[PDB]
Parts: sequence; structure tokens; C-alpha cells
Amino acid sequence: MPSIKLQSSDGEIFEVDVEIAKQSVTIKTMLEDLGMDDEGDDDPVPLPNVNAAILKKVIQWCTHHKDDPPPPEDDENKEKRTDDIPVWDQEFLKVDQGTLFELILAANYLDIKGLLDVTCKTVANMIKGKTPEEIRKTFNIKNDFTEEEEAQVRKENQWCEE
Amino acid sequence: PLTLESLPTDPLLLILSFLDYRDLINCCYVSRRLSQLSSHDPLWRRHCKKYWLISEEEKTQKNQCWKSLFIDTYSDVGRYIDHYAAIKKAWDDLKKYLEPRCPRMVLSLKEGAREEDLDAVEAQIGCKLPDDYRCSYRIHNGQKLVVPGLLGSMALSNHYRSEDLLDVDTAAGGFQQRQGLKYCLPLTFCIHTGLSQYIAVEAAEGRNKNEVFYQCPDQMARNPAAIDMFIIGATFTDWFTSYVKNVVSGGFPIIRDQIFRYVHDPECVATTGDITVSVSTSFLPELSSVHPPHYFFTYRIRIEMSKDALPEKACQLDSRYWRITNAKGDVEEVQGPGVVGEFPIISPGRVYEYTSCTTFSTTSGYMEGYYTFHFLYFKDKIFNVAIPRFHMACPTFRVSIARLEMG
Repeated sequence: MPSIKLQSSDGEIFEVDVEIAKQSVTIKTMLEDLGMDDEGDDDPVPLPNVNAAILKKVIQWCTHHKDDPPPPEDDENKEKRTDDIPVWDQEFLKVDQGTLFELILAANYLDIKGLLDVTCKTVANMIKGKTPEEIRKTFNIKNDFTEEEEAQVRKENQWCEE
Repeated sequence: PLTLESLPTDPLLLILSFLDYRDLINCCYVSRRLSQLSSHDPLWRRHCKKYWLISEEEKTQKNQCWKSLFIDTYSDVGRYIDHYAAIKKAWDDLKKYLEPRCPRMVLSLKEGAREEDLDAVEAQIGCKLPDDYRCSYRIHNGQKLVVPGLLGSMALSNHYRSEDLLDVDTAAGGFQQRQGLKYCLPLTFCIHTGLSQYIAVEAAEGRNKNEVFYQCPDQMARNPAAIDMFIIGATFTDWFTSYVKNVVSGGFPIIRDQIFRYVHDPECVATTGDITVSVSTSFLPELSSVHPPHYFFTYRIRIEMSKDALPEKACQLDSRYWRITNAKGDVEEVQGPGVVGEFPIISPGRVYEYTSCTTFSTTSGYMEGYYTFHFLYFKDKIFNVAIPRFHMACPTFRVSIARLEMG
């Protein structure tokens, strides 16, 4: 089986089937324009913006989606919802907020469309339909607004208010 | 140590793109970064091209940014936000299909009715109009009293029906609160006949709220409150969207530069030889009744010969054998020479369409039969043309609660 080496910032050398790792757009472009064209001597491809555990999780996710059908290339009026997440995708993402956010960062770095889409969907589902106090309690953001800024934003957005 | 605010601009924009409009406004109060990123103009593009159906061309004409378009629209038709996206989709479709078709009806349409007029209507009638009905009359106040109307028409040999959508003020003037038809509001008038496709602004007298029905009086009962109903659609949105789907799907044929309420089923085709027979059915609530059951129907037959056929196969109608069948299985037959007192010619290029009336005394019913053409050049030869077995159908009636309680 054709293979590739993905190296973490920690130093762990993971081995991924190249047909699996080609789901990530960045690795696909690298091994379609530079890597497999030259046939590099199986040197580890370093990925210094991710850590070991997050790389292991993206590898697990991508292996679980190695035979995934191509995504529907539709936007705007297609109205991408937040409930069509697969049940295994729902169960796999059940981690704390730090791991989920590092997974989103890894998904944006490797440009894995499916993983980024489902992680953004779960994060949106953690926000959709909650009061601002509920959002700031579920997450951890201090209110940087002053009284003047709070009054300004209230005056700007006092229209959805019923 | 890394939180949602610490995420980069692009994943945060992807996260906020999946949120709904109330959540995007709700994120404006959360933090300064989320407030800045919620006012991103593409973010109010999934929320404006679907909630108000405002396309790119409308934006370029109004030269406004997307969030400004959304706030300007929410300041106008905002409280109908969960209905507008449907109703305008009908209203901008009926006004589109009528643009190459009958142009006098859309030119008869008034502009939008402001909220002051609808509030005056609500104060006058003493009840609350349905929100979707308010949105639909906000997009268009209907039309002034001009024949033909917007909600279809029906033309017999003698009884001509044409119903035009009623404005807010005339609906308030024609609002009814009497016993029987209590808290019922008209959506159309006929002028010629007096049809009033009422809607129920309040659930009373055996009607669930926001239902659309015809007015069919009880001829047998002498109670003035005994009025029977002929329910058309579930709600106002269902009624209007079903009508618009029928109009733009070709289900309602365009005849005499009007919209006709001819429910034509594509199954009801019995083309024999080069003669193509096509039948369309319709219901008329003025000539129909419930007690006693009259259940009037009309039907138009589209007989024609294809131009591919040679002219030497020329034929002429001389008979109409009809197998009227009700829900009790009774069969009645007519054999009168010529359809509707006429002997038409079926020729290559000729299309004969005539209206006729039937009186199925039960709620169901169907017909079949033969024309038995006599050939033109060969005066002895006769062709056979079979009418398809088209199945009549009156809408779901509802006996008045005055009659239901009575006994």
C-alpha cells in the first residue's frame, strides 16, 4: 500500500495511506504537484502547526472517511444546516472545547473540508439558540464592552428585540 | 487557554455562517471580535437570499450592503419573517408567469398596503388577521374591482364566474359576524354572481382558525345561520401557494385571456386514431348545494385533430353518449344529437373546445361515453371517439354546526 509520513510538532511520526491523506487538500496539492512527482525518499513531512494528539484524531477521522462520497458543491441558497452531521461524526467530536478548537485549527491548516465542516457545525450547534450570558458561560470570554460600547451596540441592534 | 475568540478569522467566519440571524445578532452582544465578525456582509447573504428572497440584482439596484438590506427589510415585513419567504415566492411567481401571459391582471394589481391600513382593518373587525395573510396583503393589496380576477374564473353558457382578490378595506367592509358565518372574512368577490371565498379569522362555528372555504347556503334548512362550507386549503399560505402552483404549473388553463379553475388530470386522455380528446373538470359552488346534495360540476373537452393527419380523413360530430355515474352507482344517459347544440368539424389544425354542465348528485362522480362521429365525405361511415373516464371531485365539505347540533 502506498504510504506517506506525517510528522507532528511534538516529533511523533505517523504513517498514513496516501489515498487516505489525500483527503486533506494541502497534502493532496503537495503530493500532486511536488511530492509524488519527485518521489521523495519517504522523509517525514513535518506539520509544525499541529500537535501529536490532534494529528492522531485527524488521521482517525480521515480513515473513518476514507471512502466518503464527494461533498455537494452548493452554497448560498442550499442553506447548509447544522443537523446533517453523521452519528459517528457526532460521537467522535465529543471532546472538550480546547481539543475541539485545536481540531478546527488543524482542519483549517490541512484544509480538510469534511472535518472543518463538521467541527464548525458542532461549534455552531453549541451556540445556536442561546442568550449572550449563556454563550459567555458555555465558552470563556470576558465582556470587553464598556457601558458606552454596550449602549452603542444595543442602540445598533435593538431591532430583533421584540 | 485557547478559546473561541482566539480562533482565526476564517474558521470563525465559517462557524458564524452556520448560525441563524437571531444568533448572529445575538453574537453582536457577546464580544467585540464577534460583534465585528457578525457584521460581515456575506454572512447576511445566506440570511437575506432565503428569508426575503432578495437576489443579487435587487441588491445592485438598491446599492446597499447585505446587512443594511436585511435591517431595512426587517423594519418593514420583519414580524412576518417565517411567512414572507414562502408568500413572496408565490407572489413573485404568479406575477412572473402572468408577464408573458395575461398582462391586464398584474396591471390591475395595487401596490403594497401599509401597516396602518391593516391595523385599521383589525380595529374595525375586532379580531386579529392571520400573520401570513397580513404578509400577503402587505406585498400586494390585491386589485381594484376589475373583471377578470386573480383567483380564477369559470364560464358556463349562462353562468359566468370571475373572482378578484379583495383589498383590506373592502374585506373589512364585507366582514361578517352573524350567526353561522361568524368571524369570517372575504378574500374575493365575484360581482357577477356573488362568490365570497371566505377565510376564518377566528376559530368558531365548526371551523378551525385560518381556513379557506366557499359559502354554500343550506337550501333545505330554513335557519338563516345554516351555512355549509366547501373547504379549499388548510391555511391562507396553503390556499394561495396551492393556487399559485396550479397557475404556474399549467394546471389552470388560460382561456379568453383569463385564469380558469379547470382541474385537468393528464391521465384523462383517450385519443383514438388521429382524434385527440382531452377533458378538464371544475366545480361551481354557486349552483351546488349540500342539503339537498346538488354538487354541480362543469367540464370542457379539448377535441382536435393533429396536422400530421391528412385532410381527407375529415369527420363531424353528431352524438354525445354519456355514462354519468355517481357514488351510489346510478347511471344516467343522454343521447341528444350534437354537443351543446352544435355539430363541430374535426379537421387537421382545428381545435374544438366547448363547455358543458353536469349534476352529479353525490360527492363523487365520473363520466365516460362516445361521440360517434359521422364522416364528412363518406356520409355512411362513422368513426368512434371515446371520452376518457375523468373523475369529478367536489372539495371537502363541512356541514354547519347549526345543522349538526340540530336534530
